[PDB]
Amino acid sequence: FSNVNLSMGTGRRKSSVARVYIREGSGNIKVNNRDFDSYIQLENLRTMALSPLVLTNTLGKYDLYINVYGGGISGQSGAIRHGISRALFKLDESNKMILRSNGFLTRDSRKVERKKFGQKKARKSFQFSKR
Amino acid sequence: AKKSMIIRALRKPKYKTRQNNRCKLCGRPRGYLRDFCMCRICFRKYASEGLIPGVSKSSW
Amino acid sequence: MSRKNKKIKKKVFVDTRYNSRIVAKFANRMMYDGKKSISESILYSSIDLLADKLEESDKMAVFYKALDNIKPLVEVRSRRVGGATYQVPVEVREERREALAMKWIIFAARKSSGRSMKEKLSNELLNAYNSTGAAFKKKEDTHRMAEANKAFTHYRW
Amino acid sequence: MEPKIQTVNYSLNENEKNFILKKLEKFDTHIKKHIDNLKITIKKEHELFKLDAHIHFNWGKIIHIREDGKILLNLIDSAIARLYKTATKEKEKKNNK
Amino acid sequence: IAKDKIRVRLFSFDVKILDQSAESIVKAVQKAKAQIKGPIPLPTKIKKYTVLRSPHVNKKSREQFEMRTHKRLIDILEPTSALMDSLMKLELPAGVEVDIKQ
Amino acid sequence: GQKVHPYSLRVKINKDWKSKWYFDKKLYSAILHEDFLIRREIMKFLKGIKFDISDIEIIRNNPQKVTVVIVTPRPGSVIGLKGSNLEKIGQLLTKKISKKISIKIKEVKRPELDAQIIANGIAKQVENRASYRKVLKSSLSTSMLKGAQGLKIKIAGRLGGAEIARSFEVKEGRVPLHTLRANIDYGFSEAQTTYGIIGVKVWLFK
Amino acid sequence: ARSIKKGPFIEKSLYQKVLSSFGSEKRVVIKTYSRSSTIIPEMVSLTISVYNGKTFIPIYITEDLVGHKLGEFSPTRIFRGHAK
RNA sequence: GGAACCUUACCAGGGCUUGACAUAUAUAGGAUAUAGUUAGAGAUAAUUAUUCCCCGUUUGGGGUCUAUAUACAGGUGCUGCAUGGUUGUCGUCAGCUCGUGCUGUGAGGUGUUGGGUUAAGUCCCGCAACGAGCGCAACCCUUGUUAUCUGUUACCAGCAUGUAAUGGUGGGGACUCAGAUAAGACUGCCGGUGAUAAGUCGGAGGAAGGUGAGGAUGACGUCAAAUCAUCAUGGCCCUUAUGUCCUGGGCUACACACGUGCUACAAUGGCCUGUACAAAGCGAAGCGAAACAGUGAUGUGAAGCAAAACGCAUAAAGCAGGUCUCAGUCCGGAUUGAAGUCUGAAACUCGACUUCAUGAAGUUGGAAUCGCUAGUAAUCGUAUAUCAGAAUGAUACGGUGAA
Ligand SMILES: [Zn+2]
Repeated sequence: FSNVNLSMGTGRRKSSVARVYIREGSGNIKVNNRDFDSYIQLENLRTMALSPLVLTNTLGKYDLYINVYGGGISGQSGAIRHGISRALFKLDESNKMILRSNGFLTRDSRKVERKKFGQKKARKSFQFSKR
Repeated sequence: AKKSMIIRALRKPKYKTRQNNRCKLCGRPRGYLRDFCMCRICFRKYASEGLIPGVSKSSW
Repeated sequence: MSRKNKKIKKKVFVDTRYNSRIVAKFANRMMYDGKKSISESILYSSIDLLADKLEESDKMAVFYKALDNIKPLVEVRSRRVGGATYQVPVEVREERREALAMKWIIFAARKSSGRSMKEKLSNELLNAYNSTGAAFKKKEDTHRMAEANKAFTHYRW
Repeated sequence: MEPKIQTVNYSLNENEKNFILKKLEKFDTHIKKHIDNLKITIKKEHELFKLDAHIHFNWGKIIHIREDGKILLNLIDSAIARLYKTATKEKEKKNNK
Repeated sequence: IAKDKIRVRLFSFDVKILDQSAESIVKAVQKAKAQIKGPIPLPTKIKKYTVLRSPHVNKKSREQFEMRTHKRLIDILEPTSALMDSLMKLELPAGVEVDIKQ
Repeated sequence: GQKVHPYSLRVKINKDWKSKWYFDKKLYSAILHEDFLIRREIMKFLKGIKFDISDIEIIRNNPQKVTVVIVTPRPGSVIGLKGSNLEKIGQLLTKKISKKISIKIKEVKRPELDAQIIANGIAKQVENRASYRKVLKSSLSTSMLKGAQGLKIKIAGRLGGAEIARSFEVKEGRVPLHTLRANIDYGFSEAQTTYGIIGVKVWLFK
Repeated sequence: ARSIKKGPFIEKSLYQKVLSSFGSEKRVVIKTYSRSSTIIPEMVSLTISVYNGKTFIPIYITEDLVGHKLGEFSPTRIFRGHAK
């Protein structure tokens, strides 16, 4: 019970949940006991994920651990982004205004709809073809 | 439905492939539901009246 | 009818290679089938190929100018007054400018003859850069078709 | 396109069938080049006939006509005449310039 | 860990009487003076049925129902013969049902 | 075919099922169907004697003990002769099921604060060629004066035996069907007649 | 296309009728309903009328008929070669 | 929300006539019973084993079926224009009416005709109108934040640690999570505008702002709209028949015309190899693992499990490499031939799947026409219902994700 992780946070996305742990270090990232770069194979999604750190100019001095499950690759990237934002907030009040300016505190409550009877999908309907 | 068909469904066939489930309330041969052992129309009527415990309307 | 649509998303100014919204929008227009990663890779590779076919370091510059060489100015919108349909000219808005440009390049590149993915699209991109090809032809066609029918310009309602 | 004559609960005398055809050649001088389909449904339900004619136009207009009668010949005469007149009216709608 | 535990699962259609029976049991066992592990809520089981509305052709129009089952769990430490006997002896309002494992 | 069943709307919000028990997957269908059998047999055996019962509701605390509660406003007549009719139920029920049936009679306090009772009364009246408009007006007035905050009655069918079917409706007070927190009582009844069948529906807001 | 582990299908009544015909020198015709019975190689060279729902259609069975089913040679619906 | 038999209402055939099934009236000794025989396609009849049994200590009795004679049964036969019930539709469109009063000889009108305003007959003011009811909205259920309560079968941070693969093991309430109880969003507040209004455009706080998103909820009535074929039902109709038991055929038939979907025509792709990330569901005659055999469909086996405990089930697009070169092609996989897999008594007409070969039409499709405003179109898989077996349909779930 060292509690070396100085702060902890949670983040959510479409159907994914990630738990974030701030530790002292050179900024290394550990995700699901695997390398961050090897796990999130898309550099686009990795930049997606590390954007909160670059905005809060804190990368390279805090190490991150992530336990993430659910959702797809993009969903997990968004979830860990939200988790990083919440962890930085839990750390310092100073970053609150800039994070809220970038919208990193309000999470995408947007989720997939449900299918409806009489519809091929959430909104698509069957063909009419009146003639 | 046809009471004779209801009784024959109740009875034992020569083998199970010869027998089909029926709503034994109304004997409708089809639209059956195993969890309730009755057809869609009987299920709808009685669940709507609340005679089937645990079954309420679904908001999704 | 109930105008003043809700504020667009606009938040996707792609934070991957250039922090530029216009590249993101171009990739989105590129998309088939719901495959953002494929579109992003194709676009990145193709613009790189263009930047080394013209051998400049700054790829933003050449990409943006090849877009602006196709962004149109005045287009034709059809109205009708008194049972007479008139193809009145009207000035486009800037967003519609990028839209029409990107649509024209994409259509020409897809319908061209080529070997491969970024091959087709880089080839079309430099043709636009040099102000020649199907995309530029379509742009100038729209331009001077609108100009050939400038008499009705007083119908801008 | 050429017209589709359907029937329910009734049997087509060839007399009445070519009666229907003879009433329908009125279209193929003026209207045929403007329509997608022309369906004519006959039903015999309450010791009477119920006729439903239906036409689709190339510009998105849909014409429907429902009638009842006692004698098939008279019902067909009235219903086809009404259908032709309404079709002419729509054609003139559009061509009024 | 523990010498043995009594695993008792409470099943119901109705949350109110399910909960009522839950505190009834917890009071009944704390009367017998045994250490207790918290009433722990299991996920509710939802079975959705979609049925036609009209008794005939109309297909686009339907109606949906659920069956909802609510489940709670109680764990009893250091099983006692008298404690198990009392648990079996307890009477219970209809609509809430009990499953016991030693 | 509009107008969803109000009871179905109000179940689990402010109403409850007409059968109090719960069982797992193994026993559910069999016990459900034995409940249905209980109702149909009781109602056959009683509407042989033409009796109008508000409800038949079941309580099953035990997989082999069952409590059947008939709720009605003429409890003595329903009882019959010294509970001999009560046991006439019970013996017949055990003649087909293997459980212990205890029958109790729930007395109705306010006969016109019960939509089902109102509906049965209407149906019996129109079964004896009573004029539908007069019957509906009288029943509406009586139950509205007794203290109900809103009442609506609709009968349909061959009224007065004409060839052409018709429906007649009366109402006054508040009958807010779309309100969920409303306490709306709904009753349905049905009259067999020499000219056909006549449906009677009653909504009553409290 | 049954499994091998099941072997071919012949109805039992038809099968002992086939054995009786095999033990009889008289080559009598056998009338049958079980169209699903496989032509077992033993019952080559017989004459069987199978019911196609209307009438008993007869066949002489040769060796090469083996492996088929009896219904394969009793047409059940007739087309007059024209749709008028 | 499943036509190989049953289903099944049709057809060619064979039996039964208080009937395949009931209730009640009086006989006179078992029911059908379990397993077979005789013929049979089976239904069937003759049969063989055997009985009036149980409560009473048996006769008399209490009821029970034979097997008879009836009251009676029966019908998916006609009429939805004799009907109930249920449903579609205009239409989740915002309308539809009543009490009293006033007004017109009257049918009626006013209220509900005015100016603003809203998604709305929503709201404000004025007006011979004053009020009210069914609707709108709200109350409800999911999802979106936080607080308390509980940490197994769930969770795993800091510990040890099982070589794995598994929080797997000892451990731990921190977190997620599950589900109960509550808070929270009400134009609440601020600025401008608006008739001091109703309202309206931005701003702050905040997870959520102007109905947050979705669902449920469908007024008076219309179309003699759909259904007697789910049930109920008036009248008519058959009564060894239109009823009923079984065998087989049929609902799967074709020179044709139209509607709904799937797969494609290929390079935002096909094929080969390696690797990564889900949710919602289902399991008792049912889930069926580890492994082995097999190119494969699957086979033997049984662990575990009435299951947030185990199983279905290592999701697919994706990514990392090799190959193809615009070719009717390594595109397309229809069609047929051969050999297999599973289901059940049986799958020839008329099941699904696999292996091998066969490789057609098809070059983005005329007139015309459909769906969709954001997690939406588009595409990729998963699960369920009916079910012995058999979905491109239907219901539901998640992944990527626009213009
Ligand atoms: Zn039924």
